Amino acid sequence: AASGSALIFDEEMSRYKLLWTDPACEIEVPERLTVSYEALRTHGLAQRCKAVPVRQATEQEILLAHSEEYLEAVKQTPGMNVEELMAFSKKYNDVYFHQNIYHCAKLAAGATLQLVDSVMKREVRNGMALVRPPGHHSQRSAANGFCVFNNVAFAALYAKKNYNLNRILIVDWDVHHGQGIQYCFEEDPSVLYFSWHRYEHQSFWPNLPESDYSSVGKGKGSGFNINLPWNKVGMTNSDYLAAFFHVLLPVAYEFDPELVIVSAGFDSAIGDPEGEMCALPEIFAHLTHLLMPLAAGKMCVVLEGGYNLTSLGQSVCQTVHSLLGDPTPRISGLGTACDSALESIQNVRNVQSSYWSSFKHLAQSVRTVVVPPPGVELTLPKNCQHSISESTAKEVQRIRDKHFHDLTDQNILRSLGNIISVLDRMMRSDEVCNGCVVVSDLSVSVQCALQHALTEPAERVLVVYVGDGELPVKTNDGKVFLVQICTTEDKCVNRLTLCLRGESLTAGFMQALLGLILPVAYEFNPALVLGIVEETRLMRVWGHMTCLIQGLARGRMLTLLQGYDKDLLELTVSALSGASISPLGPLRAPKPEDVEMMEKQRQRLQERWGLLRCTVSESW
Ligand SMILES: NCCCNCCCCCS
Ligand SMILES: [K+]
Ligand SMILES: [K+]
Ligand SMILES: [Zn+2]
Repeated sequence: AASGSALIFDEEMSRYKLLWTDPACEIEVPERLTVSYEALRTHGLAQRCKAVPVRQATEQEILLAHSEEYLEAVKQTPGMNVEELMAFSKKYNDVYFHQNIYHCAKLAAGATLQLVDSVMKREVRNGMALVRPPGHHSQRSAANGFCVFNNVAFAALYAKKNYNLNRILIVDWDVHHGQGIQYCFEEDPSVLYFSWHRYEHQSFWPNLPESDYSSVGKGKGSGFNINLPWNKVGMTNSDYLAAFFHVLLPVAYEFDPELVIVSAGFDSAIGDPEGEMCALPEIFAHLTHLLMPLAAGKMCVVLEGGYNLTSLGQSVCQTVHSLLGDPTPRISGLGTACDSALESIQNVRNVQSSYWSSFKHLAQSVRTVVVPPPGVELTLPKNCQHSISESTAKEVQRIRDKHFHDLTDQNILRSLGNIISVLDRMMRSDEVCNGCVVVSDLSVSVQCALQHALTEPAERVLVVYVGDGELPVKTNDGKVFLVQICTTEDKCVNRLTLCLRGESLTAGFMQALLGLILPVAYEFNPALVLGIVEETRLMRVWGHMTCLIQGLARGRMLTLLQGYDKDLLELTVSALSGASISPLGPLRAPKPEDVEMMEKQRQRLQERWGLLRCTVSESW
């Protein structure tokens, strides 16, 4: 039922600055906050979001994650002169205090809870809070690393207390380790913390052994703290995505969180003087989009770091773009992760394998267009449409006399005539985005759709098809890759066929969609995705599938549904229109026959498609 997307911001949080000379903190300036809002203003996104107002956080909300002794210590800072403030900040590591910092810290906190209420009250689908100071480094009784109060921690405790939540996912994609978040929920299994961060074998700030993949949680919460330590700088987009596909996304879907909260730090981006990574701002449109099908979209993004005033604004806009459902930009040049990345991904997978057994190994403004059958009318969301013109049918009959001399079924040449002009509408006219047509028979509809697609032009076409038997698709020339889910052996590299027989069919389809299907497709970088579903059901996953694949081809997907299914066609096109995606509940474990099936496919393909690799290669 939820609709919009909240943007909480207030220029008041830019009214505090570092005063004395301090090389540690000089990177943390008020312009971080104004540059990123005026960047949202320029690109026309800030205006597109419900502007929830900032509030102060009550002292009983602050005591949720801090001690009265440290609350009172901070509470006295507004009365101090700079002789007294630079003495109070020396008591902590890499943090500075201002006359207004306590006031703004309460705003940064309350602005987060404002966002939590907005999302959880179904008032908005998701949202982001542009706040200052950051949060993830502050602890129960200490300010640390530009942070005063742990904003993201408040949101989790707050949503737990005031909404009776059992499963919250915190994703900290800032490039520093949020130790205050890990400390807070260390023994807590209801808040699943994930943090990737620049480690350099403990050489980088905050220089903690708890930031390592060693630490997984104390007591009854063990397995709900996940640290991915980057041990070398210069991480590429492929490094960030392989981390999602192979540790974060598999854990998040079998965790099935009821609310996703993000520590959005953009010092993890290229050009940041502190992160020294190489991920482009576009990657955050995908890190955001890959997380949308969790918690039915209820996602609360909260700003942390990001210190290149140029590179900061660009990545903030890529994030809000995907929150509003705008098409995610294609990512080219993707490949295998770097060797150290594969090292730490392999290490963290192993330690956590005793808690998530999906990690075990054998010992060694119109968006969508629908075309239902004629005479069928249906109720559709506010970004959909229906059907042919003279110049379209001219080619449709041309195609007939050349390749289909013996086919006179007026139902099917309406199948093909629509297929052509929806593709003409998607690629050529650039008006509509996605599409779904219900076709009569496939051998003619699939062949017609694919061949007309390459001449749009479509440099590369990813084809996802569920059902048994081969199709009329030539997969040899390298301009088309085929994913098939059926009930068969495999030979060439540009294909991938899966057969899972079962009650865990929805659990295996996910562990194979994140483990295999997504990493291939992202490296493949198509211009168009072609979905095909034959009449031969089990649709708990199609919504998630049809949603996560739209990270490719800049969203442009066409679906061929054979045989009208009221509840199926309703499921596909709402995933295409961008609606919230229904959770699966917690994902159970797949069968050993099916995971042994999967690793046989990974090792068979990971040489051409390096994004499949989740362990570092054994040199010959
Ligand atoms: N060059 C000195 C930086 C000290 N480390 C501060 C950590 C700030 C991260 C907040 S996201
Ligand atoms: K982090
Ligand atoms: K935890
Ligand atoms: Zn940071």
